[PDB]
Amino acid sequence: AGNATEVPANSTVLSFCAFAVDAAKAYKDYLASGGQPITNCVKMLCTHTGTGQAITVTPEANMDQESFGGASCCLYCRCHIDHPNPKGFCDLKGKYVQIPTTCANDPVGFTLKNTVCTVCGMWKGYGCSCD
Amino acid sequence: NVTGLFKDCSKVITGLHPTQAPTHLSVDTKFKTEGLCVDIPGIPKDMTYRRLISMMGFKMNYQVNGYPNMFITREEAIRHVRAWIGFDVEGCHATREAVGTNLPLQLGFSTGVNLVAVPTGYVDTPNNTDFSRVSAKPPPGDQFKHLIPLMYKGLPWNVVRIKIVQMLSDTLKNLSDRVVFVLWAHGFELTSMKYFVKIGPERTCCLCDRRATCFSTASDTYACWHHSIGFDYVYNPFMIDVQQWGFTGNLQSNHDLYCQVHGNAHVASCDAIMTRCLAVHECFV
Ligand SMILES: COc1ccccc1C(N)=O
Ligand SMILES: [Mg+2]
Ligand SMILES: [Zn+2]
Ligand SMILES: [Zn+2]
Ligand SMILES: [Zn+2]
Ligand SMILES: [Zn+2]
Repeated sequence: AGNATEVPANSTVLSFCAFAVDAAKAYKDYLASGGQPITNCVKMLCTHTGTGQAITVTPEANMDQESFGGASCCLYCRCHIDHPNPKGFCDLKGKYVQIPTTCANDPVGFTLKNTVCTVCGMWKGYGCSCD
Repeated sequence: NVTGLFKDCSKVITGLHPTQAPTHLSVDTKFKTEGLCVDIPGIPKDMTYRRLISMMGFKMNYQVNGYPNMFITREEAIRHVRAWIGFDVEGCHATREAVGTNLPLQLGFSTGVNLVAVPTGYVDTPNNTDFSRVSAKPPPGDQFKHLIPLMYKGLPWNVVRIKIVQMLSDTLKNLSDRVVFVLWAHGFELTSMKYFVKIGPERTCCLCDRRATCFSTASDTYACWHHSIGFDYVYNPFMIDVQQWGFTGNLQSNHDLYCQVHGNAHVASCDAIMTRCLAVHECFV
């Protein structure tokens, strides 16, 4: 009974991160040790005529980005572990995340390492025009 | 190819909305096209779901610099025979709002200890994963009729894991700087370990130079077996699956070839005693 959600390629990385005290550090260390990035993400078929904002209610990928469903880009959602904010809720789940195409091979790692500018809504270092 | 790890055990007929689905596989079929997914304005998110996620199928075979391996070789286990603690879990089946996974019910150790837990599970919601009590029923067998009263004699997991850390500390403080769980068909025991084990790099105790065997969520601190009072997590444990050593039949039949003093009372601690006993006989004779 039941319906699978995962593929064998993710078993090792998700098992390792699901048991860690610091899951974020465990994933970064996993990637640094040559481990393959988490796959099976929700990549969207979109027009690529979007605003380019990082986290949105609809896919907003531009020509230099890829749109993904937010829960599939969140390490905590993928591992079914506690979210690190005090309220215990997710900031990606329920939204769409725009990842630069050059980083689309690892959308979970991209959202773990990067921050969104709270003024322009673009990723810091990848679209945020202001200083 | 798919795995049973994180299998959705809910009875909801539809898949998830692209923004709520953890994976492409779990996205509802309505949204799938050309190997990708599409957003369909007008089809809303589900804001009230409670989906039980299966913790059966963990694979602890990672190779990460600075992180020790959980599963050790037979020769490394022999060197640490003082750290051996047999471990077995009898479980119950998820029921009513979910079906397809087992939940820890009786946790037995080679120390004679049996700890009963409230049937608890990992439930995906629109905001997070809620670690909470779930409906459950004992396995339908007559050899599992002793589990029916246990469905109401369980303790919440925050209490259960404190007892495990306490029992392991009392038993191992003057014997070892580690714990080696001796298992037989480790799958479900490894699932149970998700409820009381934390892993990471090798750390030292906060009150001494001994390596850390415990972790505290309340203080974000690490401790050895001597200074673990109030600690809730077993930190960096080791383990081995005796069943994988070429044995043909079940645990009891292989145990009974070398030993006649550990009868089967059918409880989790008896299987844990038999597992450690078999490991000692096979390894040192
Ligand atoms: C400390 O080892 C023990 C001592 C007495 C009874 C059982 C055990 C054990 N670990 O299985
Ligand atoms: Mg058993
Ligand atoms: Zn999340
Ligand atoms: Zn900005
Ligand atoms: Zn200490
Ligand atoms: Zn015996």
